[PDB]
Amino acid sequence: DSCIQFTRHASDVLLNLNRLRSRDILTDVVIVVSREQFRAHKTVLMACSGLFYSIFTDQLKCNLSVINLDPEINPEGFCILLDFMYTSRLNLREGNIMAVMATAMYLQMEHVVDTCRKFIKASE
Amino acid sequence: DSCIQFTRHASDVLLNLNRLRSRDILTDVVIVVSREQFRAHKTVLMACSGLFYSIFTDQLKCNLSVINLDPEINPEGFCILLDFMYTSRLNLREGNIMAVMATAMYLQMEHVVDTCRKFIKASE
Amino acid sequence: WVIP
Amino acid sequence: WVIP
Ligand SMILES: O=C1Cc2cc(Nc3nc(Cl)ncc3F)ccc2N1
Ligand SMILES: O=C1Cc2cc(Nc3nc(Cl)ncc3F)ccc2N1
Ligand SMILES: [Cl-]
Ligand SMILES: [Cl-]
Repeated sequence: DSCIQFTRHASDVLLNLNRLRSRDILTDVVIVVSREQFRAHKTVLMACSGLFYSIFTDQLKCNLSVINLDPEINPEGFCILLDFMYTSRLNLREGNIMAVMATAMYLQMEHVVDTCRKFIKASE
Repeated sequence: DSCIQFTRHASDVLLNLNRLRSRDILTDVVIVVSREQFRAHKTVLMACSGLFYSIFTDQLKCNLSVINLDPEINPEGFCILLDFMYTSRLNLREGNIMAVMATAMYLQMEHVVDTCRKFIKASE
Repeated sequence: WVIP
Repeated sequence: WVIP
């Protein structure tokens, strides 16, 4: 086509979706990771994660307001990944990289799994 | 912070949100523009438009599944703007610029209003 | 705004 | 991935 494109549009949209999350506006699911609870928007979760895409395209699970993750999942790892979904920024540290990579494999977030593998390889 | 950032994340999220729209997955509102109907995600509309942000933060309107726009709004202009919300690309043409600018003013989409004003000024 |  |  002959469209023009606003370079910052996608980043500005994501910033506004994170502001809605902050302010608990139109959040429609609670993700439970053992004793912790995280409120989010199903569409953002599906857009970032192959696991959430599969969950919320299921004709029964699409209607659930609570999703319980596998008890082996680390709440801090999940929190770091949820923040990445809404901001593009990943708080990857020596002390959390193993939990973050394991969580990203479970959530099916291939680009995160990729940077974790590279950071681990560099320290070996 | 000491975060790393994935450059393409925001664009990839927006591409996936447009794929959900295409496939009518988790759309939660119908926008009526006279005889036409457009299905969308409230959160994407709020993230792009000051008018939708105000509508869906209202304690009563947040719960509506149908929103009727002012009868003066052009359906093609709305369609072009809805596509822009989900893709960052604006199909601005000599034949639609007046309707697109009027619709963007109504929807409170300041960057679109800005490029329309500039394109109009250049032809004068 | 750019030509994509 | 970059340093933002
Ligand atoms: O590593 C990843 C990230 C990821 C996100 C999605 N999300 C969607 N995919 C499609 Cl094709 N349309 C709409 C979506 F919301 C699916 C798989 C995967 N795998
Ligand atoms: O031209 C525009 C585009 C636009 C979008 C929004 N959207 C939101 N704003 C904030 Cl501060 N937090 C969350 C949002 F979804 C508000 C006003 C305007 N005006
Ligand atoms: Cl990813
Ligand atoms: Cl805009």
